[PDB]
Amino acid sequence: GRPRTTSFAE
Amino acid sequence: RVTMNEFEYLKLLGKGTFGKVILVKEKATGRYYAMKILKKEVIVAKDEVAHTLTENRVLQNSRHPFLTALKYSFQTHDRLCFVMEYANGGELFFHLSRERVFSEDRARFYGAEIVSALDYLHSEKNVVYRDLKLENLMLDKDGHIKITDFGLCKEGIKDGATMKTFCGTPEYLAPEVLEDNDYGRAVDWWGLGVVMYEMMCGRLPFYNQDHEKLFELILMEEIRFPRTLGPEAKSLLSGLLKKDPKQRLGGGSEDAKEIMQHRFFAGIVWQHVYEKKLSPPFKPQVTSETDTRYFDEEFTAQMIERRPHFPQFDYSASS
Ligand SMILES: Clc1c[nH]c2ncnc(N3CCc4[nH]cnc4C3)c12
Ligand SMILES: [Mn+2]
Repeated sequence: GRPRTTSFAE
Repeated sequence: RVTMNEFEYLKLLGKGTFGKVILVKEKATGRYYAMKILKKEVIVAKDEVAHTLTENRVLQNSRHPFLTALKYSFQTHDRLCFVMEYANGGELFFHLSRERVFSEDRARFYGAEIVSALDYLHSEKNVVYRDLKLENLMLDKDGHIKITDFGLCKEGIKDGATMKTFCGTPEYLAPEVLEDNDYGRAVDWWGLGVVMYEMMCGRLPFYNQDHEKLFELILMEEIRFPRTLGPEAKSLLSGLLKKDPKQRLGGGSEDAKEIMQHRFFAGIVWQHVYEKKLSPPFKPQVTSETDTRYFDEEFTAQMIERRPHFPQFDYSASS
């Protein structure tokens, strides 16, 4: 029941 | 010949910073689809153009039972839109947030489908996916995997060729990416390992809320193995989450074929996986084609040069 993650690109 | 007018907009399925996805029905056919709608100006400002073109090509060029099929791509004066198969079963993230863990057999089933898709992207399409995670693994109406969200894919990666972009999702990043090394298609088997670990252990193998301390765990610590985990599952997780990609399961020239061989997958028949002949351990229990009980309430409960032309963005599938 973890928090939702966020995809990224640098 | 497709425009916003060709569809009705029914339920919001998703909305992040670049755009949104809506359950729609096509007026001429009565068929239901998911439409991802991007505002051109926001894509240009947020620097998402090259990601959007990648996603357009990857969808156009891919044909696989566990990859979201593209029906239309079309633009208006201010929007880019993809019309894709609707995955009625929602995100694996949804299911696993409510059930805590999957049985080894259930995890094995999704894992096999994921491996099948990844193997096709790598081998047939020269594509590395890079952002495998629970959030972007959906289930269709029969309960099979659909991979969505191709924007972080790398194209033109043939065999063990390498890449440099620091991209993905923090909690899933492979060590070789964090080391600022050139990295190969084996990053997708690290992702696979993290997904499979979450499925069968009910948490991430490396966890700290703060991305930076998390990265330290990824480079420094060995994974823990709950005592309920069987010896095959243990060995698979340990092989996929090897920190050196050269030592990783799937990290050699055989790529996916090495994972497919692994004893955890014994008596998975890979050709039946592809032909969709394996029995899904979970069938989404929907009333209608518009029942979105497997999607998050936050979204479904909502009521429905700066803007350049994108050359030849338009596409229509057929036979
Ligand atoms: Cl894109 C897309 C194609 N087919 C879909 N069927 C349901 N939902 C979808 N989206 C909404 C939720 C979600 N979660 C992660 N990516 C998505 C995209 C899509
Ligand atoms: Mn985070």
